[PDB]
Amino acid sequence: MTTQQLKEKISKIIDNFSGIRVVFTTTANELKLSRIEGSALNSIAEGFIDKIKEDIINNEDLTSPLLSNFDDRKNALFKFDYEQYPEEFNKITQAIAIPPNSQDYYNPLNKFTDVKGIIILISGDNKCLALYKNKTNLAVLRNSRKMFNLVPDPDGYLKQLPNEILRLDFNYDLFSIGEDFYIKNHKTLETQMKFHQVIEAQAVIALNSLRDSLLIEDISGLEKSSREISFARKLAKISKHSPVLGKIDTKTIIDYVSQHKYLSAILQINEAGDKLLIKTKTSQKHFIKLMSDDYLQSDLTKIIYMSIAKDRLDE
Amino acid sequence: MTTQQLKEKISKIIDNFSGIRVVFTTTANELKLSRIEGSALNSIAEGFIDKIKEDIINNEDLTSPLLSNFDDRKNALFKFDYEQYPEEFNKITQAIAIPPNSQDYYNPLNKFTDVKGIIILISGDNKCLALYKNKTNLAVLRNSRKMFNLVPDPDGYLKQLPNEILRLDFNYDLFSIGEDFYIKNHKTLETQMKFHQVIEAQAVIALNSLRDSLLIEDISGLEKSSREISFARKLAKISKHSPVLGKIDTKTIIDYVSQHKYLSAILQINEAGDKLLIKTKTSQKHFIKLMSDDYLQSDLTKIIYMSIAKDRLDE
Amino acid sequence: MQRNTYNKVGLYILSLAMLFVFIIILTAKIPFCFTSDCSFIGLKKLVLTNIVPIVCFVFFLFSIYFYNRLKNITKYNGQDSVKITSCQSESYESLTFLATYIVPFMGFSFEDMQKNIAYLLLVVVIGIIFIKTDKYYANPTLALFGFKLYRVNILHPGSGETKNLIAISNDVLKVDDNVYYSFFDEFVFIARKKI
Repeated sequence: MTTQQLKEKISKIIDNFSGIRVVFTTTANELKLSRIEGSALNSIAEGFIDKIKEDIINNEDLTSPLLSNFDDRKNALFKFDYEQYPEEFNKITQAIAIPPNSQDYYNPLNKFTDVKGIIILISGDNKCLALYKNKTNLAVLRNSRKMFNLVPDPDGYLKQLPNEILRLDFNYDLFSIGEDFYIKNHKTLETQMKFHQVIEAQAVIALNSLRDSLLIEDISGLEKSSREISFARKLAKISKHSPVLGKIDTKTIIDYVSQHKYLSAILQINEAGDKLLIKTKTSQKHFIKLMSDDYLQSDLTKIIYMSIAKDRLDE
Repeated sequence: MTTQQLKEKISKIIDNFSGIRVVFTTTANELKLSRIEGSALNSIAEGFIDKIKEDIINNEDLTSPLLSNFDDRKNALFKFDYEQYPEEFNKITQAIAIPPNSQDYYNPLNKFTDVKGIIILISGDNKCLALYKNKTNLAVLRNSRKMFNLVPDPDGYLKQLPNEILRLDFNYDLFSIGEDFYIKNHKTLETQMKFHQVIEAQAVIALNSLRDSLLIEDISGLEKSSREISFARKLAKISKHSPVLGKIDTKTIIDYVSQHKYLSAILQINEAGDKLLIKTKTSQKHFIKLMSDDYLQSDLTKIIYMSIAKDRLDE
Repeated sequence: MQRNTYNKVGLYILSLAMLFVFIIILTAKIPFCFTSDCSFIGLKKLVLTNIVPIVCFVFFLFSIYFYNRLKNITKYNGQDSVKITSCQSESYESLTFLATYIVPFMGFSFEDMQKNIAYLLLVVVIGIIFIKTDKYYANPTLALFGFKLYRVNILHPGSGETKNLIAISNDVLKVDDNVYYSFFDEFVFIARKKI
């Protein structure tokens, strides 16, 4: 699955647009079809295909790696590769198979409090592209107070009238075509899908592999640092895609730390020279970015660089 | 070159929080203060404090590179090092120094159509930080239906009723602290406040320097590709921080594309062996990424990587 | 003109509520008799013998409405703070509004209607001079309800300092006693004393 194939699929979907429908997932985990009207469907669909075209079609700098090779980079749709599928993944794969004559409708008396997920189903090239987004904390809109009797008040305040009306903004979190998933907003993946247990499991698996590598005297700072998900995503990246763990022996990494111009100053070596000392959070993140193979030296100007975002060219 | 100064400044701003003021800017380029309700303003202050805590205070992966060093990384605040301040930045620095007894309050009879951007003046410990936002044409938030004949109305007819309510989300596009500007969303720069002219002039200067360097044979394809602003930004980053243009000679660049594994396949040499044959768009973007030193090689693993985002260490 | 003048006229009508209460207490010819032969004379002559309590009653509801608008000017905004550099109490400028401008009205005899036209003209003339007199923050009705009128010199964290402002507040103030503003005009703001 390459980026150009996904671009061609999205272009064929958009250039042969046929239909549009909106699905809701509530807190009791059922799919209910909404009653959103046709002119509003046309406006929302035009804006959403505009967002897709600015995000996929007219975007000329898309790369699509996996979430196990995660790094903090913009303008990229991370393809799902993990084995365990969350429950909302099952809900959206049921949602693309919902028949057009389904009578499971949405009750409008729920005050939009039960609904926690919105589904945009665009249709093209006999395909149903699914966009899943959530509901935020209403992202509150403001109304000028036209409440003397009907229509005057050029002195009133801006205050929140409805406090229940859903927004449906021009933003999506994840999108799926076929059995292929891509995630743009990973924050709602981590907190709302409750994915942080899986990332913590990969983190303690990578910590056990670090203990098997015989490289660290004490992982207590790494243990108390792995509870935050920011260290845990890089721990999962170390667990899966690191070319240092399980491939390079301990003495080579210690020797390369020893003659390095910046790693020798912070990541100190112990008295016996058999392991590497790590206690501070600066040394913690430096060990994380060292094991992730990011201290990379130029072959032309011989300048060492910190690569936040890297991609393999030969694969 | 570090991020600790802004982190300490935002710690003093938020930890000694004093007050918040909402100032609207107008399409006729003048500032009108607003009439936000106090409970809703307290909610806005709490949410913006929470967002600036989740992005600056509680964040650990936050880097602050230069805007001239534009790369495609996330969690990055770009420092405004350019020599020309646009109009809205001057309006922000005017809006900081508005005296509190000012009486040019906004008129809500204008129905929120003349407002272009929303400025939020979060203040703390005798300093004022100004966040900025763009009114994104109501981002087409659909609304529910409350039919006149009854109060619950059990019939789904959800349409956007007023079309004049203000959105005011919790995502800020740029901000200012002290006498310095930091930038989050560069699409706000390019589309709203028209920053692309200076970038196109810098791309013109880059093309002049590329003509004078005599590395390329035909520059007309690059001059055609310079029209796109997504290419003009990286031509500007070539014009400012290319580490191999003007500091090393052309012959070692020809050797470096000659005996490279990937770059010999696409970036072709001419028959005279002095100028490159770069005509296609893939060869064009490979030429640009080679000017940014993105074909970047490892030392411990000795693996060549495609460095999308990189920095010159020095933490 | 207009809006600023209307705000100052509203503050002046708020300043006169105790006068309307005093006139209603003073010259209401209500037959307060518990006797059995004290039948109702009728609504018409009860209205006609109590003309100036009726007029002062209508003006009392106008003062109540302008107090409601003065509370509406502090309902909406007021989520920003300043620092006070020079606080000098000026609550006594409220009380001299009482004993010179409301006290001598009760010495008059509100019996003949020509004299009442003269006193109404005096109220109107005092109001016209009192709008532009730069001491329009004087108030018996506001200073009755716990509010104190101070002369402060606030200092903003980002804009600078402004001199000679008048602060209507609920609690006692001093130097370095940060407050929230709810600015009414370019002269008078309602403080709240952020603790």
